[PDB]
Amino acid sequence: MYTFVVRDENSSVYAEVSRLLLATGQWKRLRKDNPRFNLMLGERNRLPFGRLGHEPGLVQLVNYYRGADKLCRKASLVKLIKTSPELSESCTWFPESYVIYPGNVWIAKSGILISSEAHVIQKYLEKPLLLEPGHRKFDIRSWVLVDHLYNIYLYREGVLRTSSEPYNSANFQDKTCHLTNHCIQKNYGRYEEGNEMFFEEFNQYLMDALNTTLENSILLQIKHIIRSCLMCIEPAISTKHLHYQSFQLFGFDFMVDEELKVWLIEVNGAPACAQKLYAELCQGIVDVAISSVFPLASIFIKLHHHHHH
Amino acid sequence: MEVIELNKCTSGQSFEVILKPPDPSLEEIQKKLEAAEERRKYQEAELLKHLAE
Amino acid sequence: MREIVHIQAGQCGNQIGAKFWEVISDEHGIDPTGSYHGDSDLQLERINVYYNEATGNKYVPRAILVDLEPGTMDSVRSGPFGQIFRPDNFVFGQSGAGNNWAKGHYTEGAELVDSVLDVVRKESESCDCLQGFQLTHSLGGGTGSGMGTLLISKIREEYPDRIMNTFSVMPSPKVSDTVVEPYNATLSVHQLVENTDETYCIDNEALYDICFRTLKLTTPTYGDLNHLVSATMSGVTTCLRFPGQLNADLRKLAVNMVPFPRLHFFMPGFAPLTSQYRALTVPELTQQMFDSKNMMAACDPRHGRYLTVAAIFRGRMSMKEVDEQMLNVQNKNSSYFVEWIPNNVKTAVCDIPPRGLKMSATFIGNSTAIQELFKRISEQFTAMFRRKAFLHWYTGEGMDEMEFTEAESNMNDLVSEYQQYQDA
Amino acid sequence: MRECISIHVGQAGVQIGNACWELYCLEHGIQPDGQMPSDKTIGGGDDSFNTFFSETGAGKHVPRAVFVDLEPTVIDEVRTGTYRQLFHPEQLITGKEDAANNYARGHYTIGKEIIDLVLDRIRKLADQCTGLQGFLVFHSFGGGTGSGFTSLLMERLSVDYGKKSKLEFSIYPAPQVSTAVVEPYNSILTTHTTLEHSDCAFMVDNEAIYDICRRNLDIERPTYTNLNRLISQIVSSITASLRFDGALNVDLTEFQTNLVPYPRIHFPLATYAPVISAEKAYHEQLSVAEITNACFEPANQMVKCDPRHGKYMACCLLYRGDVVPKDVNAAIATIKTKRSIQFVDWCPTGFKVGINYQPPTVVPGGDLAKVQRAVCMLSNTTAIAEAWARLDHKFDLMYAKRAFVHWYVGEGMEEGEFSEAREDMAALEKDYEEVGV
Ligand SMILES: CC(C)(C)c1nc[nH]c1/C=c1\[nH]c(=O)/c(=C/c2cccc(C(=O)c3ccccc3)c2)[nH]c1=O
Ligand SMILES: Nc1nc2c(ncn2[C@@H]2O[C@H](COP(=O)(O)OP(=O)(O)OP(=O)(O)O)[C@@H](O)[C@H]2O)c(=O)[nH]1
Ligand SMILES: Nc1ncnc2c1ncn2[C@@H]1O[C@H](COP(=O)(O)OP(=O)(O)CP(=O)(O)O)[C@@H](O)[C@H]1O
Ligand SMILES: Nc1nc2c(ncn2[C@@H]2O[C@H](COP(=O)(O)OP(=O)(O)O)[C@@H](O)[C@H]2O)c(=O)[nH]1
Ligand SMILES: [Ca+2]
Ligand SMILES: [Ca+2]
Ligand SMILES: [Mg+2]
Ligand SMILES: [Mg+2]
Repeated sequence: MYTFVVRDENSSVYAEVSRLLLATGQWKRLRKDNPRFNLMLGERNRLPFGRLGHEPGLVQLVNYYRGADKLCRKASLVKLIKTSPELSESCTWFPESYVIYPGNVWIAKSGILISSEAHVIQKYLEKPLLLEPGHRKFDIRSWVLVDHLYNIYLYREGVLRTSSEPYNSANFQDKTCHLTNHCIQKNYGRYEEGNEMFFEEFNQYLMDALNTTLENSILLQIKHIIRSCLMCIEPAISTKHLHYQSFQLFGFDFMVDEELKVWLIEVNGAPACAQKLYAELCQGIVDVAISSVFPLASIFIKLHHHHHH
Repeated sequence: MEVIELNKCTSGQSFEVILKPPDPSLEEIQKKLEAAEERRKYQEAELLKHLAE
Repeated sequence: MREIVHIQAGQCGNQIGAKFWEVISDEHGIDPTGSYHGDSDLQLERINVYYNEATGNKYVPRAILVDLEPGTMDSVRSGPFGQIFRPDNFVFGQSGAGNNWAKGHYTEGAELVDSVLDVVRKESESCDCLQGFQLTHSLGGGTGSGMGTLLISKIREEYPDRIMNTFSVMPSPKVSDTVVEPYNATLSVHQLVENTDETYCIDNEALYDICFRTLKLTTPTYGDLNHLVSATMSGVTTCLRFPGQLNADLRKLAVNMVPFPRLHFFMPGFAPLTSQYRALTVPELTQQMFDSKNMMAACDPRHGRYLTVAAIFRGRMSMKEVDEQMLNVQNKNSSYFVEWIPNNVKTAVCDIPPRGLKMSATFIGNSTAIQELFKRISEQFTAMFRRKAFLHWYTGEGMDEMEFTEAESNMNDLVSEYQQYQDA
Repeated sequence: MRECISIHVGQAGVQIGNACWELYCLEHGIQPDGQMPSDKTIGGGDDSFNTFFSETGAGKHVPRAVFVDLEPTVIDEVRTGTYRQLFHPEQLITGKEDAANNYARGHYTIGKEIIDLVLDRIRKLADQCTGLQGFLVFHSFGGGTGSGFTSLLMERLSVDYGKKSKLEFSIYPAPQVSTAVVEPYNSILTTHTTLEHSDCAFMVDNEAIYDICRRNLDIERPTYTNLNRLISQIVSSITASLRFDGALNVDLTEFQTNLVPYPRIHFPLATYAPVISAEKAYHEQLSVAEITNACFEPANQMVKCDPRHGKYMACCLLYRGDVVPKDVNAAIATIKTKRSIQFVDWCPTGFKVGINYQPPTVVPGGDLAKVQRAVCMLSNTTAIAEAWARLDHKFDLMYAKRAFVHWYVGEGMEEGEFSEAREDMAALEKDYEEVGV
């Protein structure tokens, strides 16, 4: 009988983990401020990492990596990339970005501005890959689970969060064709349900239209970016040898251009899953992150590469 | 990485290495020790007054 | 702070009180005539806490024996360890108290109280550093209840800075001498709420049930009940009677057990309960001492929440295994331990075991579930008081109905106060 | 030279004093009776060890030590123990009745009846000094004496000796070896009242020492003897520059200059490597690189916290044994590129190194093995504020319900002193956040 606490009520992901844990008979939930927990499913802001790992006779685990915000806020992500030699200014998979405090097209963000006149100012991808029939933009979301040992587990199911409106070079003010978010769309669901193209269909399209695969044309670059990003920050956030342990689910957002090159847009620290995939992912978080640390009575692909030089 | 101000001797040595540059009075204490003794003595009086009733 | 003064009042007080001096005198290697015949120096190292040293190297208990009739005090002097007590400390009246609080507190006991206090002063005088007073009595009779609480009030007047602890045996219809016990107990509880630092609520209901249900004794005597009481009195005095690197007196223990001044009524327990060959394992002691069935106050700890817990393990065992087991019950039943007193369960181990058990555990629980005890006595009270039944015995000795109404109100306030922190 | 008076208050202070003075005697070759053969100037001197020891005409070397406890039993063991001849009876001061884990009882009630005696016994030592530096104060945050009486002493020492420095060695409370439930109250109260009177304070969380003893010494259930012998190694490391020839941390003022730029933030983290079991049959000796690297592992720190998420205002490496400057620089060079060592903008990113060639001395029949080389890193990092956050949280939980408060008020203290003291701590936590984020 292991114990947990739940300090983020909004979290759609860890609501399902809370439910899946309870429905085994071996995880009892406690009150939000009870200190005698094995597992903390914690808040987004000001999670008290200083209080973890100081309760004698309790192995304590939390579902956030302290320091991982340096990958997840846009301002600090840009600064991490320009400052770490393992990524560098000459980083082939990150758009050219600059920090100024509150083809020559850019995008401003942290209210989104796409222009040449005018937070972070980032190079806009003027010629993206466009799905057909539709002539329309998309972004790819990959879910990545980093466990207590710093194994980097990529979930096999990602999703293309599609635009329904044809892409337009001259008309920038119309946001529905340039910005590919789920909320901004809700032609909402003309080509696929809820503007979501899953990996089986998108592989098939690449095969049919371009005579290639998702694995070769795109996913190899995604696996390279995820691994390069997380191994960069490993020394700053790793909980190996530490008095408490951390795991975390990340949401990596990608853009594939016309020549089949993948670009990193943003990393997300408290990501939500797509409706269909909750049951499988949230079970996967329990098996690999939680049950590995607290044993009871593969959907992921492990990112490891040791090239010698 | 500059190794400055090296000083040596027979039992050891020391140096610096730079990787990169950039009260109340005796009155008030004796006063508030005694103010706590007033409250201590008033509380004891309230008890001995209660026990007298 | 080494010396404790012991006072035992009335029939019950002197009966369990005698059993205390029997058990600990064996534990310290003192024989029925007061002479030391032990072997370990640990038996004499803090012998001054409960014994004075006399000429010829005799040890004399720092004990005062109070009653309003001679019967029971004659029985103590005739009993096995009766000769060890200082004769001057036998202070007794003649007319008895007839199970009447008023007689004990206001008339008969008033006449005897000052001579008991002269003996208390006599013992307190020749005390290098007096840490406090301990008292044994019942709350259901007349002397131990009425006079014992009068003494407690007087002792507090003359020694207002010393710690006052009681073992207070609570009445129950299951083991009942007279119908007026709830009256006597209610009047006494109000005294204890005001004038003691710790009260160990020995409930005769619970002691009977342990003897009947869990010990298979069909017809339990007071000896069978008192056997369970003596094991617990030995248990709670272990950490003052011996070392082992624990630097605590009654005040220090009191400071750590009592978060609110009126809420100092503890729920004692003991493991194993006896009347054996296989020594218990540390997990068994731990689960038994936290089990409702082993509680000496007939309350269900699941009906309340623990403010603090203390537990004192006796015998040669692993301190690692103890820490682990104590942390196991806390971390697997954490709802019943208040989250607003961090680390409220504390533990000690003593190498010397008691006579007959290879290892034991005494449980001291300050739980809000003790309100059930006070609710039960309050219901028994009101059942009679609403018809003013049996009051003439008390109004005859000068008491007003007002004083009953007040005492009723003070005990229901105590109950409300416990209910407050059970929901906080 | 300039003299240093050590003051040991309460049980924790006294028993840690014992351990340190036992160790200091082995390090300087001073014996239980107090004779020091290697000392040739009989009856006096201005050697480095004389900062901690005075001398008599008969050749006795006597600690500049005062032991204070509100009850006799712990200091009684110093009067009858192996080092009984070492101390003059006037240095060992005891009351009859303790503070019962009550700050208010130690500060106000029982403090008042003994403070003037202690200051007098302190003045008897300060008058044997040609040039007093100041005071090393040893105590617990959790005890009533350790917390309560210490804060009163520290108030008075500022009045009577305003020109002098005051260093604390403070035992931060750990539930795993404490039977006191009210330590969060005592710790905040004494931290609040001692803060302006202490120039530099070294906190030692009993939790960390306890797990170092479990993990690295293979001790199943560590006693105070286990913990204290380890604590005194760390303390010796820290005080060695005051007792031996050298040029780093030569006086008490230099600890404040080197480690404490921002006066309120005067709690440096101590990290110590290597801790190795004497029962361990085969031990491969660790290098300058390996033990310097171990100074950035949380598992070797005196307080568990994460320096990575925080910023440094100062860092000092104190090595004992076979170490030379270039091995240290090579070790620091490797470590800068691997680990996350971020300094505050206004401070230089750098390390003050102190080496003493004498390897750590170990107490005979102790738990620690002899080692060729050891290090104690002293870093002023904002990460140590984690310990304040934990302590303040516990305080808030209890104090919200007024739990145990009546014991403090009953000894003369006012309820307002709780929230006043807690607000100082609230500001302290805020001061650490400004500096470190
Ligand atoms: C487990 C440990 C040591 C860490 C710990 N942590 C918190 N608490 C503890 C333990 C105790 N705490 C007490 O406050 C205590 C009070 C005590 C002691 C002796 C006697 C009588 C007493 O009323 C009496 C009266 C008449 C006849 C016989 C007995 C009370 N005993 C304990 O064993
Ligand atoms: N490291 C260490 N901690 C100790 C020692 N003795 C006590 N403690 C700790 O100190 C705290 C209790 O305070 P004490 O020093 O015993 O109390 P005191 O200062 O003697 O004051 P009172 O007993 O309240 O009069 C707890 O956190 C204990 O774990 C010791 O020898 N070493
Ligand atoms: N440099 C660029 N080139 C092309 N499109 C871009 C871009 N930067 C942002 N976008 C588009 O804007 C959309 C939203 O911007 P961005 O991903 O930076 O913030 P966001 O917060 O909306 C993602 P999430 O909420 O899923 O973490 C993306 O889906 C992407 O299609
Ligand atoms: N456990 C226990 N309870 C007793 C004993 N003697 C009496 N009682 C209880 O105490 C109450 C009677 O009080 P008693 O001590 O005889 O009266 P007193 O002599 O006038 O103080 C009743 O509730 C009895 O159940 C005893 O030896 N053991
Ligand atoms: Ca008469
Ligand atoms: Ca000399
Ligand atoms: Mg009777
Ligand atoms: Mg003490």
